[PDB]
Amino acid sequence: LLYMRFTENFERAKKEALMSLEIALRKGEVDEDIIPLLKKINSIENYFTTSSCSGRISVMEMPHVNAKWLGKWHREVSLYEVLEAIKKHRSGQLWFLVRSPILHVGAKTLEDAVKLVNLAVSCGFKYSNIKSILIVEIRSTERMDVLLGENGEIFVGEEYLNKIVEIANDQMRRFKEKLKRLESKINALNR
Amino acid sequence: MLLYMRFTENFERAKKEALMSLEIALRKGEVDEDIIPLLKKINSIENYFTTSSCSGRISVMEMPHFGDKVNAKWLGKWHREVSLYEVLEAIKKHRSGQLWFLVRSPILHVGAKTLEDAVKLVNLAVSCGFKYSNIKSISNKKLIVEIRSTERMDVLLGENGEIFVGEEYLNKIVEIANDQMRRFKEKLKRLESKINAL
Repeated sequence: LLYMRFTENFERAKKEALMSLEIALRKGEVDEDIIPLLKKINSIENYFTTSSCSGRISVMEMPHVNAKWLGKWHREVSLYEVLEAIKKHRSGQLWFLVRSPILHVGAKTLEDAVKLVNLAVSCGFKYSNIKSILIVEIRSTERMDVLLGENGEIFVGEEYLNKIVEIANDQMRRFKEKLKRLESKINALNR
Repeated sequence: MLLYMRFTENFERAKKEALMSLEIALRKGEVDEDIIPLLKKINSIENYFTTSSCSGRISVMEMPHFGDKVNAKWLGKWHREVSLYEVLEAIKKHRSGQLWFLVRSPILHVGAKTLEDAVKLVNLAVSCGFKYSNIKSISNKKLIVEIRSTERMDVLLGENGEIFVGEEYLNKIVEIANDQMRRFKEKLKRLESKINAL
């Protein structure tokens, strides 16, 4: 571990990361909500972004092994598309999930990494940290894991799901306001 | 301005201070007894010390909106597995806001003497089932490693006094919650047994 070489092979890593982002943008694989932030981060000389994603809502079932996704959305969802996803449930535990946007950022030095973590935390991404895999991870706290059923049996009704959907979308909107806040302050990291 | 290596220079002092805080918390019975053995073991290792931590919790609480932990009121708070009756008694106290049944992973905060020591601990914790472990902060006073697991639950039970669930759904919720808590406890014990590796 070298303080001035926080991310190993930074030049090459950034080159590869930019190439991967170009493809993602081309195919639309990139979550439009985080595009602005990704471009701003990569514009700063001492950073680059890798496998990242915007907030997302999902319906999935898992044994207790390898889960199966029944529905996946990267924006505010509607009641009926979630209902349709739930009707696909057949086995295991059925969960309705809300995930915060997550960004992985390479950094030239430890100082660069720490400054980014501190800035991200100040903008609402309280779970931002330095991850060992070293890389910076930016993540918020509005996560949700709602148990909806088990082994083909749904425990909740439509009105209940409508309430869960309303709350999930409120988190999605909160995520967006946070990305915008961070995006507007990230230029402060430029030297 | 982060001062490189200052936390290492300040380690001896930071550990002494952390130990004084733990010593009193223990005497006053403020530490989740569940992980007292683990905390003592971590502090027994030369290059680490512990700061405020917890062993996992199941909660029945009401808050204005899902996102606002600042505004919450706990009707029921447990750091152990629970019975349906305990949960029902907490639910009976619901009167305002959204009522939620929550399950949260244990969270340990550990100071490390060097960046290398921090990484070694993070990797060990991850290997023990705490996938959300990482380096939370680096200041001139200390470097904090956070140890946390991924399991959790967030189930809406009612709103503004109205309850949305029945006993069979509640039974299923409590069943899963207890399964998660049991996993948390198992992982904490696994970590305690592997700490010596460091």
